[PDB]
This record gives sequence, C-alpha cells and structure tokens, in this order.
Amino acid sequence: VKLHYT
Amino acid sequence: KLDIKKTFSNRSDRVKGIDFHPTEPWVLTTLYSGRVEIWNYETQVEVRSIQVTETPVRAGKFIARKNWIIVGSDDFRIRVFNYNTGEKVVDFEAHPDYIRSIAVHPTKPYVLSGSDDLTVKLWNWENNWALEQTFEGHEHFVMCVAFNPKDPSTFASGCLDRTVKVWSLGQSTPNFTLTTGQERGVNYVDYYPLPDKPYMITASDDLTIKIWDYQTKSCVATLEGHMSNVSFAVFHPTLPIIISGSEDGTLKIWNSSTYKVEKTLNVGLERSWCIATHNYIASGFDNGFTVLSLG
Repeated sequence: VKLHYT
Repeated sequence: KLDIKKTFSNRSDRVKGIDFHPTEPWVLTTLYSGRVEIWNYETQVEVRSIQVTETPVRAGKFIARKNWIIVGSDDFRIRVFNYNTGEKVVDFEAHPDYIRSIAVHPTKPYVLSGSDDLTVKLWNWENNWALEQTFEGHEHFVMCVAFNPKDPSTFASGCLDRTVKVWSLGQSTPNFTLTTGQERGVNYVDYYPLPDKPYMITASDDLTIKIWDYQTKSCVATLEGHMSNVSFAVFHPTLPIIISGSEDGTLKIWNSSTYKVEKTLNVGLERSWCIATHNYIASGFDNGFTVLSLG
C-alpha cells in the first residue's frame, strides 16, 4: 500500500 | 522585524509543490489534480496554466536561466515547459514509480529527482536530458532532494527509511548516512544557506523537526509542537528563522538561534504540504496556496 498517497 | 502581511491567497485543488521565480513576481504551484499554475502574485493574475496530466504533480521548479518550469508527476514522468511560449520541451519517464522531489543545480545543467523507486537520478539537460547517474542505497521512498548551496557538488536526500544521505556527484556511495532517529521517516531536508553554520534540517511524520551539524553528524536541536506529519522545514535565506508546515494545518516560525516557536499560523487552507522562499514565502495546502510577506 502506497504510503504518503495524499 | 516580524510583520506577517498577506500578499496573495487563492483557493485551488491540493498544492503539492511550489516555487518562486527569482526575478519575476511569480509563484508556481503544482496540484494533486495534475494541473500547474504560474501566478503573478503582485497583480494576482495567472501568467500560465497547464493541465499536465491527470495524476498528482508533486514536484515543480523554475529553471529561470532557461525560461522553463520542470515538473514530475505520479505517472512517472518528468516534463519541462517553456513558460514564455507554453510549449513542452521534454517529456520522459524518469522512474518506474512516483516522483517526490526535484532539485535544480544553481549553476550546472543538472536536475535531481527523488522517487518511490528508492533512488535519486541525475539528468543533464545539455546532454539531451540523459540519465547521468543513479544514486542507490536508500531503503524506502526518497521524499526530498536538495543541493548544498555552499557546495553543490554535494546534495542530500531525505527518505522514509529514516535516514538522510549526502552524496557527491560522480560518486556511487554516500559521503555519509545520517541516522535521524525520526523513526517514521524523513519527509524533507534543507540546508542552512549561509557560511557560518554547517546545518541541515529534517522533518518527519514523527512530529519532530531536527537540526543537524553535517560535519559532526550531531543533532543540534529538536523542534516539537506540530500535531501531525511535518511536511517540510526550511531555513529562511535572509531571516534568522525556521519555517515549517504540517498536516495539522499550521505554519510555524521558529527562532533559529533559540529554536523556540515565535509564531503559529493557521491560514485556513487545511493541511500544509510544501514551502518556497524567495521576505516573501509561499506555502501550498489542501485548499490552495498563500504568498506571505514577513517584512
């Protein structure tokens, strides 16, 4: 899962 | 002489990158929506607007001496546009993953990009935008890259693997790796620009900002007060202050001698993501940007 997606 | 005056604020989609033009009164914002905006903040009129992609554009910088902007987006691509003619001078896939950060060498034709692919890459625009070097060693997303302004043959990379690495151009391994003790990673790294202190500064999801002597590798100071992820922290180039911004919605201005908070500003745009300094400063947020004059 992509961290710092925001 | 702190007199924080509001120069120009506009609403927009989330601003992930931001930069000042050095001679024109312009700010570039790069948006999560794939749009980028160049605003004249004195007349409050847009000078150029581009729908670059449909993916977030996390990084954007002026290259004033070439009349360009350079941007990097989650579609893995670096694009360069002439802001005078508006036309796209280069468009290439730079990494097989998100681009987090772009830095421009102050004199040499070099661009650094830091990426979720665990690397920093060096691009030379006078060699046809060729990849001249890949810097390998980090273990997670490279969130921030910055040249040492006092020796731009070196640069620092800030990484979610909880380290800063300082590299020499043309050299394959870090000059040193800084173990920050910021266990949730490093989102940002910046250099103190003046010759009297060999200082770097790091920001983290662990709520701290840390000051580093890059000669001894010692932590000089730890700045606490942000209540959520610290997106950035920088030394102001001309004022004895540090400026930070956070997902708690605030900018904070700290005394750079005593390391104590002088001012907290909630500019009402929700979470803060990015910063630029020209006493103009500018920050990009969930709901827009603000250009501020400190004096």
